[PDB]
Amino acid sequence: TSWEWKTNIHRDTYSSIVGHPPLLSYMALAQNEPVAKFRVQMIRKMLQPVGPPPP
Amino acid sequence: NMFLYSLTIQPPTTITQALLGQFSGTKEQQIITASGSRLTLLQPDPRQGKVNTIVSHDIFGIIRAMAAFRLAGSHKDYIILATDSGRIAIIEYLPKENRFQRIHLETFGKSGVRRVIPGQYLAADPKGRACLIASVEKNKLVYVLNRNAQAELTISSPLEAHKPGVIVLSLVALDVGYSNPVFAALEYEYSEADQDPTGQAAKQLEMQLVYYELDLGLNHVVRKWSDTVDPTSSLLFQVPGGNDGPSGVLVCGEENITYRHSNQEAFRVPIPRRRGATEDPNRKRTIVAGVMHKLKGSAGAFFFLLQTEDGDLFKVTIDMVEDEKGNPTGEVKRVKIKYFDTVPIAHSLCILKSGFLFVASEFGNHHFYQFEKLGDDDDEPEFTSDDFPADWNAPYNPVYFKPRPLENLVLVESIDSMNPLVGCKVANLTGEDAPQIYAICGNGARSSFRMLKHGLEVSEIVASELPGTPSAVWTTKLTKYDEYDAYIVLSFTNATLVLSIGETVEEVSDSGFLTTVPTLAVQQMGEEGLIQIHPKGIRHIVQGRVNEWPAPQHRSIVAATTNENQVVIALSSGEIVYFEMDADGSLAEYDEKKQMSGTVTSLSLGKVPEGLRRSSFLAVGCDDCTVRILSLDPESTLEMKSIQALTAAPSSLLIMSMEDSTGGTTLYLHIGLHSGVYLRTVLDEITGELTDTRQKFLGPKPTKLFQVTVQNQTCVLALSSRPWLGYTAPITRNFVMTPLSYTELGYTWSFNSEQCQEGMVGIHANYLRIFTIEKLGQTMIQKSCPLTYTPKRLVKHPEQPYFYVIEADNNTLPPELVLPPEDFGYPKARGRWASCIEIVDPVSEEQPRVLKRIELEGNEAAVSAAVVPFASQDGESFLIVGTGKDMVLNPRASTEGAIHVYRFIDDGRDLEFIHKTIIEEPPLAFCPFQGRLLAGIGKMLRIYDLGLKQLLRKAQAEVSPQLIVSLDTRHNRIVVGDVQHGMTYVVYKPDSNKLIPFADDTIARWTTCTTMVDYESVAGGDKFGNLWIVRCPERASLESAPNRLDLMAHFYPQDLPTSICKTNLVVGGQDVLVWSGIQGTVGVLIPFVTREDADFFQNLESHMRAEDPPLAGRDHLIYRGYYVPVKGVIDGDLCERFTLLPNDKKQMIAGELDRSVREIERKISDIRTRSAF
Ligand SMILES: [Ca+2]
Ligand SMILES: [Ca+2]
Ligand SMILES: [Ca+2]
Ligand SMILES: [Ca+2]
Repeated sequence: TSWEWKTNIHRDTYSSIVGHPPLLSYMALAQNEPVAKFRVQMIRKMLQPVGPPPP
Repeated sequence: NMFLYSLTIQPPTTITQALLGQFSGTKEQQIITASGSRLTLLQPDPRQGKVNTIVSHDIFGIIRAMAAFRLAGSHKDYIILATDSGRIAIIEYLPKENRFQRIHLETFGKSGVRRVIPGQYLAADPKGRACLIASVEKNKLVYVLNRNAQAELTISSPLEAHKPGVIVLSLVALDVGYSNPVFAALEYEYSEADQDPTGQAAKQLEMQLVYYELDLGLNHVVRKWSDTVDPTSSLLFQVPGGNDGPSGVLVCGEENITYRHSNQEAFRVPIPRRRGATEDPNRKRTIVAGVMHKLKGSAGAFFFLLQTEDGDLFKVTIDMVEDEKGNPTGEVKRVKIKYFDTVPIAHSLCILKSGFLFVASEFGNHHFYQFEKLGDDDDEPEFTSDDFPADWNAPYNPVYFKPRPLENLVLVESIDSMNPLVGCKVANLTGEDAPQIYAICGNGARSSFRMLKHGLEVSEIVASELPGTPSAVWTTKLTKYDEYDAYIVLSFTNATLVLSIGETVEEVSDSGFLTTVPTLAVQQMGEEGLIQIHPKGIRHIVQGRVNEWPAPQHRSIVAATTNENQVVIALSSGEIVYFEMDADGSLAEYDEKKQMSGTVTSLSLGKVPEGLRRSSFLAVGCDDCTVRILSLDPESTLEMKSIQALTAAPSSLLIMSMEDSTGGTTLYLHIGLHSGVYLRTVLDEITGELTDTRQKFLGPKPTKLFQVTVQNQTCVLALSSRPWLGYTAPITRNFVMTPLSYTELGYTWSFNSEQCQEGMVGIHANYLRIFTIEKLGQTMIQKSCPLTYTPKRLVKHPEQPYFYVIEADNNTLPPELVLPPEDFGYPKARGRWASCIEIVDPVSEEQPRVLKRIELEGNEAAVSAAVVPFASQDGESFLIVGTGKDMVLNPRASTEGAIHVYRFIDDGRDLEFIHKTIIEEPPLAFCPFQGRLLAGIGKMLRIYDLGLKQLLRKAQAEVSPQLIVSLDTRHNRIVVGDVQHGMTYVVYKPDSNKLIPFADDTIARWTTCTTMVDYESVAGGDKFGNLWIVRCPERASLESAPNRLDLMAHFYPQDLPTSICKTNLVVGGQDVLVWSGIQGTVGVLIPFVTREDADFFQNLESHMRAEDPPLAGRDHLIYRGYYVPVKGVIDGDLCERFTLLPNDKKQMIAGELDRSVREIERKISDIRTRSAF
C-alpha cells in the first residue's frame, strides 16, 4: 500500500521492540550486543525504515 | 470452560533497572528493582557484605521505568512507576505491614506499549517537585508533585508538551537546585525526512539536546533551550546543580562525552580504546550505563562511573576555574576521564553511601562490590578536554588504555540469576522422588549450566560414629536459665548413652544400661533436675540425688510424652498415667488412670503456654486408628474432649502453636500416620475439637514428628523417607512443607550450643549429625558450573545421566586463532562466530562439571541439536548438530548450513565425529521421525537417513510459509513451527513418500518453542510473550492451507517462552506443562482434576481481580489477554495472593465462594503441591 502505511507499520514495530524488555533482550542477546546499544539501533531505525517517499 | 492453572516455580531473575532510595523512611538505603513484572525491594547489608530481599510484588503489568522522589521535609522516598497500564501510579512501601501500597493512580492514556502513549521514559526532579513521563514519540506529560496541609502528597493534572515528529533517545531531569524544574532530552525530528522524495535528509541525524522548563508560577511547560549535539549521542546523564555543581548533562555518543550546558562552553573527551593484541585498534565505543555520585562533607566532590559496551568502567570528574585565591568559580574548565575498573555489562549501576556498588547485569548473575579505592592513584593515565575538539567532526588522535584486574573494587557477592534462560529440561537423573530441572543460561563466558532441585538448603556442622545404630536422640538443659542446653542423649535397643556440650563427653549421672523412651527437664524456674523415662520406671535426677517412679506392675512403659510442668506415659496395658508438678517433686501422679480400648501408639502433650500453669490438652493415638484429645484441666482431668478416626494407625503426634496467615498464633495438632501420611489439624483451644484437616504424603516410612526452631520461628520437622520442614513462609505467609536436601533421618531434636544456636541434632545408620537450616523461603536449590559461550540448545542422552550443550557467541572471534573472558569478555569482531559443544555431567559429582569441549571452526556456529536413533543402525542413538557458516541474522544471510553427526563413546562421556553434510541454509529444527531424521531447512521439511559418508535424503517438501524454527511428531503427524506464521500440521504418506501439509494456524505467531501434548494438539510460545495451545479439528483430523487449526488456550505470561515440555514434577503424577522464560521464569500449567476445582479457582480468580487489582492500575483480565483474549487459563499467581489480604477481605471472599478461609488456603496450597512444586 502507500509508503506511509508501511512506514508506520515499521515504526510501530521498532517502538514495540524497545518497549517490551523480554523481546529486546532476546534480539540483543541473539546479536550478542549490549541491550542499550540495540535499543539505540532500533530507535535510530525509525527515521526511514523503508525507502524514501514517492514524489 | 477453564482447564489450566498457571503457576510460577521460579520468578524472573533479571533486573532491567535498580534504584537507590530511603524507601523505608529510615536513613538506611534500599534498592528497588524491576524484574519483568515483579517489583522487588532489597536491603543491602554492609556488615555481612550481602544483599537480602525484603519483599516482591507482582505488578501484573510491564515495568518500563521507575523514578524516586521525596516530599519536602520528609525522609521517605516514593516510587513512580511507568508501565503499560496507560496510567501513572505512585506507590509507597509500608515497613510495618511489609507490603506495597499505591498512593496515587491517574489515567493518562490507553493501555499497552504504544508509540504515542507515554510510559517509555520517566524522570523526576531531584528535589521532588515534579516529574516527566514520555513516549518514544511524541507525547510528554509533566506532573507537579506538592505537599498539602495534611502533609500528604498532592498531584496536579498533567501538562502537555507534545511536538509531532520528535523521537526521544534519552530523558533525565536537570538538577537546577530550586530553580524552575528543567528536563533534558535527546531528540531528533523525522518531519523533514518524510518530505524528501529521493535523496535525504537521512543517512544523517540532526540530534538536539532539548530543555523543557517547568514554570511553577505560570503552570506550563515550554521548550526553553535547545542546541545541536553529536548525531551519535545516545545517553544523557545528570551532573549536580545549584551549589553542588553547575547544572548540566553529560551527552554520550560515539567516542564522545560532553558537558554541554546552556550557560557553559562545550568540553569534549574521547573514550579510550583497548590496547590488547586480540583487541581491534581504532574501534570506537559507546556508553551503555552510568552513575553519578556526590560525596558527603564537601562542596562539589562528585564523580561519574560510566560503562563502555565492553563493560569497562571509567571515572569522570569536572574541574572548574579557580579565583585569585584557591577557590572555584561557576565556570567549568576541564573534564577528566580515568580508567576505573571492568565489571559485567549492566542495565543499572548504583553507588551506596555505605561504600558499595550494586551491578545489575544485563545478562548473567548480578554483582555486589565494595569500594577501596587504590589505583594506584595516578597509575592509570588520565585524559581531559585538553585539547580534544568540542566539535565531533573535527580530527583528533585516538587514545588507548590497558585493562587490568580489579584494583578499586572487591567482589563481595554474586547473585544467582537464570537470565537469560535459553532453555531447560525436566528429568530425574537420581533415585530421588522429585525430578530435577536442568537449565542453560547466562551469556558469554559468564554462561552457566544450572540444576534446580526442590528442597531446603541445610548445612551440616559435625558428624561422628557411635558406632551402634541408635534409635533415638534428645538434647536437654540441666537448668532452665542456661542459654546453651547441656546434654545430648542417645538410645539403642538395649542401652543408653549420654553426652553434653563441649568436644567430648561421658557419664556422671543417669541410668545407662536400659533403653530410654524420653528425656525432659520438668522444672522450669526450678533449676535442678532432668527426667529419664525408660521401660520399668521414671528416673528423676536432681543434683545427683535420684528418685524414681517404679513401673511397678508386670506392665512396662510403651510410650511417653513430656512437657516442662507435665509428664504423660502410656503402659503396655493401655492405661495412661499423668504426672503434674507441685512446689517440689515430679511424683504428683494422678490418683486415677485412664484405660484405653487398644494399645497407645503416640502421645503429644504440647509445650506450656506462657503465662499459664499447664497445657490443657493431651493427644492420644491408638492402634484402632483413632486420635483422641483428653482434657488436663483440674476440674475435668483426663476426660475425653474429642475423637477422630484416621486412615491408618497414628505413629506420631505433636501439639504446637504456630504463626498463622491472619497475624496471630494458632494451636495445631500435627498427626503422623503409620502409612507415611502427615496431617495438620486445628485444636480449638477450648472445646478441644479438631477441624480443618490438611493432608500430605511424605514417603513409605512411618512419619515421625518433632518441634524445632528455625529463623526464630517454631517449625515442625517431619521425618519420613526424607525429612520435611513445615513452616510459615516469611514473605508470602502461607504454610509450606518443603523437603530437606539432606539424608534420611530416624530421629531429630532441637539443639543449642555456643557454636551454633537454633540448630538441630539427628541420627541415621550409625551416625550422629548436627545441622542448621540457615535461611528458608527459597524452596529451590541451585548448583551450577560455567560454560564457554552463550547456550542455544540442550539435549539429554537417552539412557545415561549426561547433557550436551551447543553454544554460540555471535560477533566474536574464536578466543585464539591473559585476561579471563568471564571478567573482561571474549574479543569482539564483526561477522565472526565462536561456537562449541560441551558435555555436562551434573550428578556424578557434588557439582555439575563440564567433561569435554568440542570447538568448531570455519566461521561455523551451532544452531540446533537433537538425539536421534536410526533404525539403519539397529536403533543406536547419535548426536545431530546443525550449523551455519558466515551467519548474519538481519538480514538473514546464507553462505551454507551443515549437519554434523556424532557418536556416543564411553557411555556418553565423550563423542566421536562421524561426518558433516553441507546444506543450503542453517537447519533450525531437528526431530526424530520413525527411525530416521527430520530436519527443517528454510521452508523445507526433509527426511535424512544415516549413511557411510553423508546423511542421505529420502523425502522432502516445502511446509512452512517462511522458516522452520521447531519440529515435533507423533505417529504419521509432523507439526511444524514457523518463525512468523504459527503452526502447520503435516502428514506423511508411506505409500506415496509424500509430506502433505493439511492444517495451518489462523493468526500469526512468532513461534519460539513447541511440544505435542497429544496427537491432535500442540502447545507453544511466541516471541511476544504468549503461551498457547492449538488443536486440529475433528473433521480435518480424519484426512489420513485447507483446514484451520482451532485455538484451545492462550495466555500472556509477559516473559518470552524459550522452552516448553510436558512432564511430571511430582510422584503424584499429574501431567503438567513446564516452560521457561528469557527473563528467568520457570512456570507450570496444571490441568484441573475436577470441574469443581476449575469452578472454585475461576471464581476465586474473579474475586481476587476485584479485591487485589494490579498495583500499577492494569486490568488483570486485559493484561493476561494482551494480544488475544484469555482462553482456558486461570492465573494462579493472582490466586496465591489471597493469603496477603486483610482478614476482612478474606472473610468476604470466603462468603461469596461458600468455603471457609482455611479451606480456600488448603485448596490453594493443595493444587500446587500435588501436581508440581
Ligand atoms: Ca490466636
Ligand atoms: Ca570458561
Ligand atoms: Ca546463499
Ligand atoms: Ca497483607
